[PDB]
Amino acid sequence: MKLYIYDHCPYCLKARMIFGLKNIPVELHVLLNDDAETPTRMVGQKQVPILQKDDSRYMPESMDIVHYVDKLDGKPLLTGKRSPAIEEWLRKVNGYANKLLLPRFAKSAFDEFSTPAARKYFVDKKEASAGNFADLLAHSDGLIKNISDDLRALDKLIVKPNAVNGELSEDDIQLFPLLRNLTLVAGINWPSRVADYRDNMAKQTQINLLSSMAI
Repeated sequence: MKLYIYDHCPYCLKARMIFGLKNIPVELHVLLNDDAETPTRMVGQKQVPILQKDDSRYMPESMDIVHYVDKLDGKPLLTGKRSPAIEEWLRKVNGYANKLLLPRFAKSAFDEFSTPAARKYFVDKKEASAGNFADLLAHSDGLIKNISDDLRALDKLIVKPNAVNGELSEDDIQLFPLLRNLTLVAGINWPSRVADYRDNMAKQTQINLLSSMAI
């Protein structure tokens, strides 16, 4: 099995997560962010993650891949309960997280950005207006207080450091990619349980954190 991804994309992280949790090997292939042609040839549009099955066919869409992989060994892991407090917490922070992450993605050493034209494609898609990313970067200190404050509320909701509700659930798939990527944001005050969950779930999922390149 081969998984075509961008390293930064949270939807690709969800698919990566389920392989790591089930200790199922997968060959990661990172696509240049301006590569429309390869994904279009595989599944029609320019979208990732793409999973090449062992029958060599291609499947898109991240939650479809998570469910398909969870069944491969007949022992689905995502059986835990969901939590309304976690979905409201995600609903709020997703409204502004990208103001911290996108301008930092654009600047960071991700394989999908490793040619000038690939990095610039991302910026051309995602930057509202010329130099807006620098204005967002200039306002990082208000944003870093907000995420720090919201992480303190999340600190109260983490039941176990290895599963946010106490048993591995789809909330883990929705929450960890966000916390993975937020470790690219230098300055965050990480509360203790969030930090334990962040580090534990990264060890379980076999996904790296970004602390060494945080900005």
